[PDB]
Amino acid sequence: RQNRNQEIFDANVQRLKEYQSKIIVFPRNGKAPEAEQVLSAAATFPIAQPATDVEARAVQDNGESAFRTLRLARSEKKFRGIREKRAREKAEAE
Amino acid sequence: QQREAVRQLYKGKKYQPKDLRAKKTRALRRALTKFEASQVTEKQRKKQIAFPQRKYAIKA
Repeated sequence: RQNRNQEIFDANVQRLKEYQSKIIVFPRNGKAPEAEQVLSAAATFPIAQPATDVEARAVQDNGESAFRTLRLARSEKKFRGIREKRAREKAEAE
Repeated sequence: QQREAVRQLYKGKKYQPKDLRAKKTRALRRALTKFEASQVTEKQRKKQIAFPQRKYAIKA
């Protein structure tokens, strides 16, 4: 697996930091203190779906109407090869 | 008695006779010993020495 997203990089790093903070690790030599184990760690470091926005925000408008954007994006993508063909065939003139 | 005398004759030795080797089973003769399964290459010996499974817990 390879990381190409920084929020996830940071979150996993944060989990590791919490874990290293949250454990105590015995020596190899011993003296074996009383540990009083936990049955699971998924409970204490639960997978946590993150926030995307607080409930409240102000409105702003842009006059694009949010449907024409999608429509002409569709149009540009489906006619990209032909517009490139037009550009190239006028470019290679003389 | 003759068996015990022969054991004391063949004592402390390798290749003692067939009806005084153990009988256990065909498979549990034709198979690996304690030492021979504990035999393991020096690479993984170093591995298990340097990075062994540590005894940890979670409160803090």
